[PDB]
Amino acid sequence: FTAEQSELLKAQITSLKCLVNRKPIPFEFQAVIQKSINHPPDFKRMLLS
Amino acid sequence: LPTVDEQRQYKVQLLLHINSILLARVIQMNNSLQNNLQNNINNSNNNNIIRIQQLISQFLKRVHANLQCISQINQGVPSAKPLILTPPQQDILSKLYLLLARVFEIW
Repeated sequence: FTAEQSELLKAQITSLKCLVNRKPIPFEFQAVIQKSINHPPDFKRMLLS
Repeated sequence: LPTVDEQRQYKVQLLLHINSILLARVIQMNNSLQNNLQNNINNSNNNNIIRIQQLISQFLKRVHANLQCISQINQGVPSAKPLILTPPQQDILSKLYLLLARVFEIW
């Protein structure tokens, strides 16, 4: 479980908490999530399957 | 020739990526709901307000289901599968949920 994956995981858990508690998501986690969006996994090799 | 370890890494990556898109969409709709509540009229009788809240609920249910599946996958739980394999409600989320369903059918 890579360091980047673990970094995204905690950003997502925190954001979910903040959301369900009607709290703002601290900006560091939004950037982690935006990074995730802009660097998607290799869906192609997943297609080779 | 995808090993079990590669399959598992693919599953985690795809669940994480879908979560990021879901979460980003919720932040968008929430900002939109907040502006709508502040700027609109007759918000006692505004169906759009309820429908956005319901939609946000659908997205957040999926984020939770995907988080728990990641957690089970990391724990080595055999045949871990997301409790929700449909998209909420050209659209990238819908293509990725189809791929998600296929991954958890074939692996």
